[PDB]
Amino acid sequence: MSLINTKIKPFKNQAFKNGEFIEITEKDTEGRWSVFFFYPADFTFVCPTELGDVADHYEELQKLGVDVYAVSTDTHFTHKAWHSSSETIAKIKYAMIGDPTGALTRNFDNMREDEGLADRATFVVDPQGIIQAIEVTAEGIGRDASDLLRKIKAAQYVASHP
Amino acid sequence: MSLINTKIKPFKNQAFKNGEFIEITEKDTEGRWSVFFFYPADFTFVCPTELGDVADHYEELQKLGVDVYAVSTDTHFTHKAWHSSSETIAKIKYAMIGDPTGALTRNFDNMREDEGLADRATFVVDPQGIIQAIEVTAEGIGRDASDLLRKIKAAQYVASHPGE
Amino acid sequence: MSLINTKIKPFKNQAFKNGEFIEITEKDTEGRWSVFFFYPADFTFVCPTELGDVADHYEELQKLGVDVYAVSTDTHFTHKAWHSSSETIAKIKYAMIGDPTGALTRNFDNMREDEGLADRATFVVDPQGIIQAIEVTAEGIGRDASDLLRKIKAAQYVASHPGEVCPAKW
Amino acid sequence: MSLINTKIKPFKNQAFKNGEFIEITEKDTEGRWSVFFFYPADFTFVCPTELGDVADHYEELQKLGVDVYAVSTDTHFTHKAWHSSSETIAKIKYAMIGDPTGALTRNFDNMREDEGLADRATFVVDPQGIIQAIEVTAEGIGRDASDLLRKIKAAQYVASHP
Amino acid sequence: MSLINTKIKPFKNQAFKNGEFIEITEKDTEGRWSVFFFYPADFTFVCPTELGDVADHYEELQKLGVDVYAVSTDTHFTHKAWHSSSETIAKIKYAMIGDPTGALTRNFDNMREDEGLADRATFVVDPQGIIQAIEVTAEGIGRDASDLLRKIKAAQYVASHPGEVCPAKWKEGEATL
Amino acid sequence: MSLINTKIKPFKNQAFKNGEFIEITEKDTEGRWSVFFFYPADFTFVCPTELGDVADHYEELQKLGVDVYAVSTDTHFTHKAWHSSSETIAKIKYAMIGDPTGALTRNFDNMREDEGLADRATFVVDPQGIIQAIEVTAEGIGRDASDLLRKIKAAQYVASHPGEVCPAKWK
Amino acid sequence: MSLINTKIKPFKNQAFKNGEFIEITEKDTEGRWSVFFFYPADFTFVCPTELGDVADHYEELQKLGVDVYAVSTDTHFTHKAWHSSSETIAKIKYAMIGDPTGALTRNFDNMREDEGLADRATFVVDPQGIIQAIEVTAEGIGRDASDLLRKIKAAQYVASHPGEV
Amino acid sequence: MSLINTKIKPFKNQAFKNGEFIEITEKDTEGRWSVFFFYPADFTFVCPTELGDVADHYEELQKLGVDVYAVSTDTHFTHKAWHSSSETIAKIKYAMIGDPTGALTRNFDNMREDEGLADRATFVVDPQGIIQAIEVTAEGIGRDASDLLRKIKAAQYVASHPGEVCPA
Amino acid sequence: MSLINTKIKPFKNQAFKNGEFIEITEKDTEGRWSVFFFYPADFTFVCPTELGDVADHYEELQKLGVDVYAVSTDTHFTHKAWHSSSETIAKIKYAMIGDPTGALTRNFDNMREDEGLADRATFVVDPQGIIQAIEVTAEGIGRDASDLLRKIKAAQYVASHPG
Amino acid sequence: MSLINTKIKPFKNQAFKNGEFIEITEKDTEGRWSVFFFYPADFTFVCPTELGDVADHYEELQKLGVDVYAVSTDTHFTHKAWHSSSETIAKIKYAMIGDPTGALTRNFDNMREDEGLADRATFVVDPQGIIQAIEVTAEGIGRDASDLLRKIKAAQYVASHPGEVC
Repeated sequence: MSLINTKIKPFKNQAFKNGEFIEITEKDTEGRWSVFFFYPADFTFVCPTELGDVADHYEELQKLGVDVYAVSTDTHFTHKAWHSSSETIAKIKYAMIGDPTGALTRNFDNMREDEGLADRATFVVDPQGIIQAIEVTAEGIGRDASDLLRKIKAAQYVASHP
Repeated sequence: MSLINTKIKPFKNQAFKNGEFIEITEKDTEGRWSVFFFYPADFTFVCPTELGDVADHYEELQKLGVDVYAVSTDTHFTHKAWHSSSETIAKIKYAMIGDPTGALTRNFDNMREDEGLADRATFVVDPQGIIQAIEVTAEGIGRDASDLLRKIKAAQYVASHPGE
Repeated sequence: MSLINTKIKPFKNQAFKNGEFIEITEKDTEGRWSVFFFYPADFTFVCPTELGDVADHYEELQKLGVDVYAVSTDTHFTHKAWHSSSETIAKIKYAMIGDPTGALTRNFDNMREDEGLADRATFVVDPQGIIQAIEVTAEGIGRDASDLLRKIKAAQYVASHPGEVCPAKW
Repeated sequence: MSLINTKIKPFKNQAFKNGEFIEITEKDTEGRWSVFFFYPADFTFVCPTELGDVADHYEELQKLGVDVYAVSTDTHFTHKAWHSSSETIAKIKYAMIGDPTGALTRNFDNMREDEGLADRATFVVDPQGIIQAIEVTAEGIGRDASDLLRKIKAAQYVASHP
Repeated sequence: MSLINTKIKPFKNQAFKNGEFIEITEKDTEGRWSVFFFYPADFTFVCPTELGDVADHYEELQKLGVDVYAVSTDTHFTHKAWHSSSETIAKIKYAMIGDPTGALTRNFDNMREDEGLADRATFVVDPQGIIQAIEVTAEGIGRDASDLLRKIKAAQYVASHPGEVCPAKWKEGEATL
Repeated sequence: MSLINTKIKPFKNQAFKNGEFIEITEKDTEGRWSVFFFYPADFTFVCPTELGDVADHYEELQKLGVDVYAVSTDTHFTHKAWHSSSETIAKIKYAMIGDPTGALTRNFDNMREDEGLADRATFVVDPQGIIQAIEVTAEGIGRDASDLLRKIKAAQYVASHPGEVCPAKWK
Repeated sequence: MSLINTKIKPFKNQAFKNGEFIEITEKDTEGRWSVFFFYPADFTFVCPTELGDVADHYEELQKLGVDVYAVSTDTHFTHKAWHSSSETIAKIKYAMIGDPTGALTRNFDNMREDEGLADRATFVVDPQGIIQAIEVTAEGIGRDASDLLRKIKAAQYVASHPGEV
Repeated sequence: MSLINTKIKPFKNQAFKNGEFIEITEKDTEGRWSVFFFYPADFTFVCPTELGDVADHYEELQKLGVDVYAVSTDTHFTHKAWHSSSETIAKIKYAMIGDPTGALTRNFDNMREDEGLADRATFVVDPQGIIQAIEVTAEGIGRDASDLLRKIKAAQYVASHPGEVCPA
Repeated sequence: MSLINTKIKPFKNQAFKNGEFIEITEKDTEGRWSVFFFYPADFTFVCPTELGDVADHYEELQKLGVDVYAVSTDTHFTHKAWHSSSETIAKIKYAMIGDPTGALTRNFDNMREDEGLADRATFVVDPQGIIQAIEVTAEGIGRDASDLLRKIKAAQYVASHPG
Repeated sequence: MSLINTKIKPFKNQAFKNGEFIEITEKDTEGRWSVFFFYPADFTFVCPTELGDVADHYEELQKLGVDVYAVSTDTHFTHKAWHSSSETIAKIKYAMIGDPTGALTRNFDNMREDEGLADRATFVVDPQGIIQAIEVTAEGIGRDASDLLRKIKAAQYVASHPGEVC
C-alpha cells in the first residue's frame, strides 16, 4: 500500500528526447538512478518552471549518474510540439514520456481519476528499481529542484553507507 | 450488442471552440443533430485531411443545423495549440472536445485499449440522442466528408419521412 | 468493445451464387479481401439500390481480389427466388448468404434482437481475417458503393505501406 | 415435460392472410380450435403438398370452428411473395405467420438449432389453449390432412363427452 | 430441442415377450427399424384398441423389418398378467417393456409428471437410432395403425431412395411435363 | 436425518379398497393410528405372504383403531387386477394405494431409485401424524405381522402411560 | 434416500467387551454377520430389557456367526461402569461401542440432533457390509430379540439361496 | 479471536445437582458470578482431584456469590451414576451439566473434535456474562482450586474499578 | 488512488501533549492547517533530530496557524516516556499521537506491512481536511524542516489567491 | 478451534535480552521448554508485578530448561528503554520480544483488535513445539508465577512419565 521502499513495476512507453522518438521500459532504468517527474498536462498556461528548473540542473544530474523521465498522460507527439512551442520546455535534454493509457501513472498510484491527468509527483528510484523518495503536491503548488537534488545526494550517501 | 439505434450516454468534457474554452455536456446535444467525429491524436505525422475535409463542408453542415464535435483523448489545451500551429486545423470552426479520461470515447465503445487513443469513428446523432449512422475505420483508412454529409441528409429525410 | 481490428469468427452458412447453392465458411475468406454486406430482409418494399450499386462495382471489386458476401436472416432458398423476381437483385453475381440461425450476424454483433433481422452493416475484412472498416446505418439511410470501394483501395494501400507521413501539399 | 395437455404460451407475430398483413397473438386463438402447422422454409424445392392439402380441407376445418396458423422462421414479407409465386400456396386462405425471432417455434420445442428452421410439426389446440394432439415427421415423410381432420373430430368428441 | 432427427438415448429395461422375460437395451435396436409405442397404464377401463391395432399389423410390420416395443411405467410383471387377462392384449407377440423408473419415458420426453404415466406417443426409429416420426395424442384421441404403417413405408423409401421427395419444380417457370 | 418421531408429509393418491376406487390423503389419517405398508411390486413371483399375514391380523388392527395402507409404485388399476387374480391378495379388506408418481414413497424415503419400486418398509403412525416405528428389510427378508401388532400395542401403551419407568420391589 | 442395500461406512471406536477395552473398526466386521444395536444412553431410568433380551439369545447368535455391537454416544468408560452396576447389563458378553464423537451414529443416519443421542435402531449387516434389515422405534417401544433372530436367519437363507422366494 | 472479554453464548443443557435433575440456561447465570469447569470424561482412571478440590472451596465460593458448573460431554444420567460410585464426586454439591450434543463445549471453543470430549478448561464469568479469566491444561496437568479462587477475588475487586495505576 | 487532493479519513487516537493525555479526532483538525508527521519508532538509535527539527520551528508554525501531529505505531504511554527520557524529544510542545492499531497510519497509506511501523511520511493538510502536500523518504534519508515550512507557505499562498 | 495440544506457528521477531538485541524464531524454541508471556503494553501505570514475579522464578526456570519470552506489540527498542526506566523490569534477564506487526500475537489468537495490543495470556510450550498449558486473564487479574512453575513441573513430569494410573 505504501509505495516507498518497493520496486517499480514494468512498463513500455514512447517518449521524446533531443528531437527524436524512443521506446522506454523498466529495462532501461535498471543499473541507474532514475527520476520520474509526473505532471498534469502539456500546453497549460500555469507553471512550466518545474520542468525548466530540472533542465537547468541536468548537467549536475548527469554527473551524479541520474536519468530524468518527465511523464504526463499526453502523447509523445504533443511533447515534441510543446518542446518547439515554449523556450522553457526547449531547454529539456531529458526524456519526456507519453502515457495516454495511464499505465505508467497507475503503477505509481498517481492518477487524478476524474481528470485523466497525473498528479504533480516526483519519484527518486535507485539502480535496483527501489523507490527511495516521494514528493507529491496539489495543483498550483510548485516543487523546487534544489530539494530534489538534496534527496538524490541523501539517497546516494545512504546507498554506500548503511 | 450494437450501438446503432441506442441513445447516447451522459458526458462532461472540456473543449476548444473558436479561440475559447467551453464545457460541453449531453444537455448541449439535446434537440440538435450532432456528429461525434472521433480520431486518434493531435500532432501526429498523418495528414489532417479528415478534419480539414469536415471544415470545408462546415457551411453546408451549418445549413443542416448540424453540430460537429471532434473528439480525441488529448486535452483541450493541446487542441488550442494544434489549432494555432497547423494551417489545416486553423480552419476548424467547430468544437474540439478533449477526452483525457476516455469516458466519452468509452461511451461509444471506441477506445484502443493498447494505445489509450480513440479509434477513427464517426457517429451521427439525432435530436433525441439516437445514433442513426456509425462509421469506423482502421489507421490509415480515411473517411469522406461528402459521404458523411450524404448520410446526414438521408437520416434527416428518414426522420422527416416515416415509412416508404 | 469495438469489432475494429479484430479477427472474424468461424462460420458455416449456405449461399446462393449465380445459379448454384454452395457452402461458405471462414476458410473461404482466408488469403482474400472480403466484404460482409448485412441487410434486413428479402422481398421488402424498401428499394434494393444498395445491393444493385455493389453489383455495378463487382467487376472492379473482383480485379481488386475482393469477395462480396450479402447476408440476411432469410434462407438461401429465399435469395434464389428474390434473385429471379427482382430486376435489381438479378444483377448481383456475388454470394447471397442465408443466416436463419443468426450465427454469422451475431459474430458481427449485428442482430436486431426484437426483429430477428440483421442491421444495415458493411464490414471490410483483409486476408488475415482482420476487420479494417465498419459502416452501420439505420432504416432508410443508404450506403454508397463508391465510398466502400474507396475504403478498400485505402485499406489495400495501408496494408502494403507503413504509417503515413505528410508532405508539403497535405 | 411433454407438451401434450399443456397450455400454449403467449406470442406476438406478424402474419400474412389474404393480401394483407395482420398481427396474431395468443388472444386471437382463445375461444376457438387452432392448428399450428409448422414447416421448414418458403421457396424450397420440396413440394408444398402438405400446405395445399390443408387448404383443400380448410372449408371443412372452418365448419368445425378450427383456425389454421402456418408457421415458419421466414418473414411475413416472404410469405406474401411465395403466395403470389406458387399456385399451390395461392390457395391458402389461412394465416401464414412469420417467426424470424424463433420465439413461437421455440414455445413448441420445434426449432432445428443447427439450421434455424422449424421442424415439420402440427399441433392441435383447443379453446382453452390446451394442446390435444402432436405430429412431427422427418423430411420426406408426409403429413396426411385426412388424418389431421380425424384427430380434431376425435378431440372435439372427447371435449363434449367427459 | 425437438426430438425429431435426433438419436435415441441408451436404456436398459426388463420386458415381457411371448411367455418369458427378457432385458432390452439400445443395442437391440441397432440395424433395424423400431416402433416405440408408449401408453398410460395396464388394466384401465379405456379401450385396448390401440395395442390390438398394432398386433393386427404385426405380421406385416415384421415383413418390413420393423420391431415393436410397447412401453408404459408399469412393470414387466404386470405386462404378463395383462397378457393373460385380456384377449386383445393376449394377441401381442411383440415386446412389452416395463419402465417403472421412467427413464425410457423421459428419454422420449413423454412423461406426465403429475401422473407418473407415459403419454400416448408413437416414435418411429431407423437402423441408425434416428427418430424419423413422432405422434402424440391426448386421452381418447386414437392412433390408427394404418397411418403409422404408411409413415414407416415413407421413411423406408426416403432412406433407400434419397432425393426422390416430391419436387416443387412442376410449378413456376421451370417445369417437368 | 432420521424419520422416527417426525410428522408424515401431505399426500394425495388413488387407491383400491373392497371393489371400489377412492382418494386417500393425509386428512384421512388425522386422529387415527395408521400403518403404511410399502412393498416393491404387484404380480411378482415372490410369495405375497407379507400382505396376506397383515390381512389375517386386520380384524385385530381394526379393534385397536388402526388403518392399514398398502403402498407400491404400481397403479390402483393393477391393485384391483391383482386383488381378483391372487387368492392371498383377495383377502385384503384394507386400502391398496397406488403411487406411480413416487411422491408418497419419497415422503417416507423408501424409493429404490434405480428400480422405480418402493423398498419393503413398514411405518407405524399415531393420531397426530408422528412416526412411532420404522421397519425396513431387503428382498426375501419377511416382515412379521404379529411383531407389527406388538409394536402398535406398545406405542398405544406409551401414548396412554407416558412418564413410566422401571419398577423394583420385594418382601 | 433409504439406507437399505447400502454398504456400511468406515469407523474407529473404542469399545468395552468382557472386562477389557478393545478397538473396533469396519475391518473387524468383514466376512461376518453384524448387528448394530443403537440405543439412547447408559444409566437411564428406562428398562434395559432390549439389551438383556439380545444377551439371552447370544448363544444362538454365536451359532449363526453374528457379532452384536451395542452402540450409544456415551464413552466405553461409562459402558464399563454400567456393566458392573446393572444385573441385566452384566449378562452382556458382546461389545459395547462408545461413540462420543457421534461419527458411527451419523454413518447410520441415527442421531437425535437436538439431544446428541442415538435413536433406538437395529441394523443387520451381511459379510459384504451391506445393510439387509433396519428397525427404528420411539422411546418406550421395545425391539423383540426373537424377531431380530428370525430376520438374521431369513437374511442368511436368502444370501445362501438366491432366487427361491 | 480470544474468548477473553467476550459475552457467553446462549445454551440449554440438563444437569445433576445434589440429587435433583434440573435445566440450566444462560438466563440462570445473569446477575451472578459463574465458573464453567470443563473436563474430558466421567468414570476414567484419572484421579478426580480437580473436581474434589473445587468441592472443598464450594462453601467459600457460594459466600462470594459464585456458582460452579462442571461440564462434560457425558449425560446428566452419567453424572448421577458417577456421583454415587465415587467418594470424591459425592462431595460435589454444585451442578454437573451434561453436554452430549456438544454445543456448550463448542460455545467456549473447547472440544477435542477427534475424541468428542471437552478439554480441561476453566472459564470465570461475571454477572454481565463477560469472560474475565480462562485456563486450559493438557492431560495430567492439574488445575489448582486455590489459584482459581484467588483470580475470582481479584476479578471481583477489579469489576468495580477503572484502569489500575500502581501506588509504589 | 492518489492521496493528494483527497480529504483525510476519520480517526480517533490517544495522544500525549505537554504532560497530559488527550484524545484527538478528525474533528479537532477541522478549521486549521495540520501537519501529520509520521515516523517509524520511539527509542531508536536512529537520529531523533527530525522531531526536534520541527520543535525548533514550532514558534514559526504556530504563527502560520499550523498544528503538528507526530504519529507512530507506539503507544501514547511510550511517547510520554520518550518525552521524559530524551532532551531532544522533551522540546516537543506538539501532540504525539499513538497508533497501535495502525488505523491512522493506514488512512494515509503509510504502513510498512512487514515491520508494523509507519514510513517517514509528512502530510500537509488544509482547514477543509484536503491533503495539499506529501513527502515520503526511506530509512536514513532525513526530512528537513525548512522545506516543510516552504511547502506550507506555498500551500497557504495558493489558498489565499488561486488566480 | 482450541489452541491446546497444537503446534506453535513459525515466527521471526526482534528481542531485547541483557543489554543486547537479538532475533528469535521458532527454530530457537525447538528442543526447549518455552513460556510465551504476553502482555498489553510497556510504560503503562498498571503494576509490573507479573513480569517481576516471573523474574524472581527465572533462575529455577532456567535450571528446569525453560525459556521465557515476554511478548508485546511494542518494539524491542521500547523494551530496552523500559528495562532501564523501571527497577522491577530491570530484574528481567529473559527475552523481551517486540511484536509491532502483531504476527506472533495473532499466531496465539491473542490480539485485542480494537486496541492493537496483546491480551494477558501465558502459553507453556514443550520441546516439540506443542502447547501444553494456556492461561488468559482480564486487566487487573494477576497471573501467579508459582502456579506457572507448578504447571511446568507437572507438564515435564507427564512428558517423562507418559500414561498414568493416578
